[PDB]
Amino acid sequence: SCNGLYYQGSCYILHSDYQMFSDAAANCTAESSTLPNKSDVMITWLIDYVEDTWGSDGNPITSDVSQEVRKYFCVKTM
Amino acid sequence: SCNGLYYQGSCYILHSDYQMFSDAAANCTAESSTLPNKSDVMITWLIDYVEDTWGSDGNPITSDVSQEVRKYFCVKTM
Amino acid sequence: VKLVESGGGLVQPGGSLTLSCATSGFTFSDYYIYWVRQTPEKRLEWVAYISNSGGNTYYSDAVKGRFTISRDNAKNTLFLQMSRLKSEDTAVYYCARQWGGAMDYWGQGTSVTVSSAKTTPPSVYPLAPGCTGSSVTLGCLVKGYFPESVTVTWNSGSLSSSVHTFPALLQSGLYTMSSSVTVPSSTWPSQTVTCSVAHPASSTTVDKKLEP
Amino acid sequence: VKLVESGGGLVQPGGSLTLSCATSGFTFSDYYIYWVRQTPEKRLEWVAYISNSGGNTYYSDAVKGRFTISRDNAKNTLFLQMSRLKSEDTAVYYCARQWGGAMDYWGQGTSVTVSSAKTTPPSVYPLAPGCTGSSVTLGCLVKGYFPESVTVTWNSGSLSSSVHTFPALLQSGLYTMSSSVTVPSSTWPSQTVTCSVAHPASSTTVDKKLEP
Amino acid sequence: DVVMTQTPLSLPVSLGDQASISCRSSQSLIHTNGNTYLHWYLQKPGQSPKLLIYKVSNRFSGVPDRFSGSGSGTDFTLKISRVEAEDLGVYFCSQSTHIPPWTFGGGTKLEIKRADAAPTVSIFPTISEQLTSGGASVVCFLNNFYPKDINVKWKIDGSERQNGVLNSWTDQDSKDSTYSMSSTLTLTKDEYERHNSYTCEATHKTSTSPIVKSFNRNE
Amino acid sequence: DVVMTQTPLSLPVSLGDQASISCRSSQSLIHTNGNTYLHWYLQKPGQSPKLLIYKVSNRFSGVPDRFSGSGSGTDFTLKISRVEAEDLGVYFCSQSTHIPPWTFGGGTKLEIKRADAAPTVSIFPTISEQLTSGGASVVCFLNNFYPKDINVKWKIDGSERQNGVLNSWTDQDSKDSTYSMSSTLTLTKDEYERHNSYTCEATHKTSTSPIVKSFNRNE
Ligand SMILES: [Zn+2]
Ligand SMILES: [Zn+2]
Ligand SMILES: [Zn+2]
Ligand SMILES: [Zn+2]
Ligand SMILES: [Zn+2]
Ligand SMILES: [Zn+2]
Ligand SMILES: [Zn+2]
Ligand SMILES: [Zn+2]
Repeated sequence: SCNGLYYQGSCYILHSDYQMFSDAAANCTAESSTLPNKSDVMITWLIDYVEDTWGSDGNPITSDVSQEVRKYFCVKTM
Repeated sequence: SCNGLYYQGSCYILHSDYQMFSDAAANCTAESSTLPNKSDVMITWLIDYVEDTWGSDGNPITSDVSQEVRKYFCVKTM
Repeated sequence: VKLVESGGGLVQPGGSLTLSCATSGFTFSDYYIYWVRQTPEKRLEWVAYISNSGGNTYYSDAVKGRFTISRDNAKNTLFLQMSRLKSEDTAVYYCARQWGGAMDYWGQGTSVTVSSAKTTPPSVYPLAPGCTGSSVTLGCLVKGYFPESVTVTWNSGSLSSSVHTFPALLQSGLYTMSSSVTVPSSTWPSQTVTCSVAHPASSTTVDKKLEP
Repeated sequence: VKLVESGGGLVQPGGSLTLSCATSGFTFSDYYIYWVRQTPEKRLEWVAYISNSGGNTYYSDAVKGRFTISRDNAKNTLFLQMSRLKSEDTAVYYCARQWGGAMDYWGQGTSVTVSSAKTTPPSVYPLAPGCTGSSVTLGCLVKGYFPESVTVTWNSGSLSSSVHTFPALLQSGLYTMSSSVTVPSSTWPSQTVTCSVAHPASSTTVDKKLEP
Repeated sequence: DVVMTQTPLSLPVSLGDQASISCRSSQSLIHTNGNTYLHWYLQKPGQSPKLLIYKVSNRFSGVPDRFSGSGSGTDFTLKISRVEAEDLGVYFCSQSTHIPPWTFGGGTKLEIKRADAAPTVSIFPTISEQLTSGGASVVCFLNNFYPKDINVKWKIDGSERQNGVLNSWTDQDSKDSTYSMSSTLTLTKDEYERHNSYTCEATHKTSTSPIVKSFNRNE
Repeated sequence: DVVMTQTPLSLPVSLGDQASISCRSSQSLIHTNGNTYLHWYLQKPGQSPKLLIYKVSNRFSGVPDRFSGSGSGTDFTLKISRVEAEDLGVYFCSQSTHIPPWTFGGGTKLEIKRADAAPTVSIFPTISEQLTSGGASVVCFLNNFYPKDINVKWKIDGSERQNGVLNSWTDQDSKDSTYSMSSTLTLTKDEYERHNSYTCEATHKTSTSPIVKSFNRNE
């Protein structure tokens, strides 16, 4: 029933609307969700999907970029 | 156990290596897989993931573009 | 790195206007850009913000639904389409490139003025003391003109003189300014002091001679 | 739309060379580009292909592991780094833009020659009939020279003459060509016919007079 | 809606002295990414703003060592170790942590500190050219004073009038670093001719005695 | 490894006549995307190739209506409804369906068809300047013939010699549309002086009789 990426009991929903960090983080928060945790997803198959989308630390998952827009995943436990 | 997108008994594996159409299609074929079917994925949540990757009809999932490289998903039934 | 605004001018309330911002010296489509305005109070107020591709736009509450920020990445030019202009929109408008979380390079600005006032020439009144000291200060009052930019040039018999130009004040839809000249007491009234007041917008030049 | 190749020249076997392809009139980083070579047999042979970003490269089997195709999108220039050059790599090298599944615009080309042969001046031999007709055909044999480009210019006593220039043939590492001139029988041997053979690469000009 | 509050509004400094400008935000400017997005700009007269310091304490290209930013959370400071002539103008702090909107501090005008100077005060009766067309503007020039803070009172027959008073101040004088102001009292011809004595009165920190310039219509 | 085979190699056409060039691939050029990636190029003398027709039948910009492409699968055709002077040069077909590699046909040279012309044949003994340095090049010019196809035989004392024969052909003459060739027989001085009679013999469709040019060393 996870319409997105399923990993270790969590469900990652792709939001393809480009948003600034605050707006993305607030969007997930309202959906009872968080942004992805960089260290959780970095050494998994999820990295190919989540790369250069907003992490919970405020940066794109891998110069200053806090004023730019990125896509984002909302993460919610099952 | 689907390390990718799971939809209606199929598993869509993201290949983030940009490839020409033939090389991508042959890559999936060797992995007992097909490229995504445009009409199957177009009206689903998969569209946000598969957009502008290789379809089984030879075009990016939505000028000539047969000489360009795109990323691609390999689709395999469970 | 250069950014050049243009299109600024005088418009009536409810009017429309498009400002441009031509850029040079960097790859334009790689950068997010702001419009920032500077009010008559000389405060800085953010107006709008656009992404590098132009897919994302943001507006301050005060211009929301009236202004449109757009870009043409082929022409390296940023735009600000202004409609339903109010007097509150009167400002110098700056385009500013985003870098490092800040606005790193700004243009020289373009000036916008929203007003229903009609082009009016100044009345010029000579200010002379009634009926003492090493020097004498004289004036010319420049009253009820529109739009701004008048130039008061003083002719005296003396090289040693100081001129004070007092910034215009908006009074009853129209501007009023003053200018003073201070000269030695041995050169006025003994020699002629005049103020020449030029108002380019009305094509008028008025000379007043200062009489005791 | 323009594409200009450069860097072509003469190199020894095992040598290295870098060709460039400067572009104009279109957004360079939006287009995939090929290198295509034209052999001495005048056949077209694809060499390499690069994506718009440069993240993908493809090579023909014959240059695989020897040639490197790269690009600089800031400079609108395409490159072909050639190492371990063989005589088989001797060709005119074209850069060609991809559009519509085809190669839509090509440069004028740059010429590459791989050879261990040393710069050698031609021997010039006058060709005259042994010991008849309205006209007489005469020749000059230009033998054992390197590199190519010689120019045979004929001086005769007559304005009406036809000159045939025969393409060079590679014989024992060196080129041999011929040139014929046909003139009326009333102008030779009665007037002087000479062939002037200039070989720029050896800084040599040899005149042969045609004697019966 | 992050309010940036800058103090002071004007900072009088002499050349070679150190200066410090305060900027305070309504909420913390620490970004979840560890950085703090507070920036300092300088606007010189007749020029657009230029970036001086980004993210609290980073000097932008070409910005000299004498400028240093500091602070954290809600309280920030711009220090100028030794003030030079080219530093004069208006400094603006800005925040880009809580966005939109991007917000700017009101500004701090760096100004030249000089010796005190009492204003040269001149009063002028309405010209007959104005009077005969039904207006009466009485003008008072207050020239070359320091510091900027001055009070001007208009007295008609000894009593203060606040009706129809307009005041215009110059920016700091480039020749001597003083200030000047113009004060106009606008009355009608009829109301002007109902009174006799007109006075502009200036109180300044230079004297405990007000500077008085008057004229009598019957003199 | 898709082999493109073009026929004919040379196509003799007169001005105003229709021309048709064949191009055949080793496997089908239909792309899974419905399109067929066969293309036609024109190379004019001293010029680079230019695109004429892309994807079987699409004329590129500036390409006139008289050029039409057609075909499907493995068999393709370029038609020129009426041949003009500016059309002369080499046409190349190309495939981009099965890639890499991108492959080109060998080419078809469009040429001017004129009346038949027997070659003007001249033979030249070795110059003494060559002889005295130990070489003997015997040369035979065959000038202004049509058509291109000719046979040249070297006879020494009546017998054919294939040793050390080099032949060079001109491209089509721009003045009269003919062809010319040079044939050189290279012997050593010693071997040259061992024989008496030297003959270059040309057989051409213009005559059933060969054109014979000889010289005798003792004449
Ligand atoms: Zn959502
Ligand atoms: Zn795979
Ligand atoms: Zn916030
Ligand atoms: Zn002054
Ligand atoms: Zn009264
Ligand atoms: Zn294939
Ligand atoms: Zn000819
Ligand atoms: Zn023999």
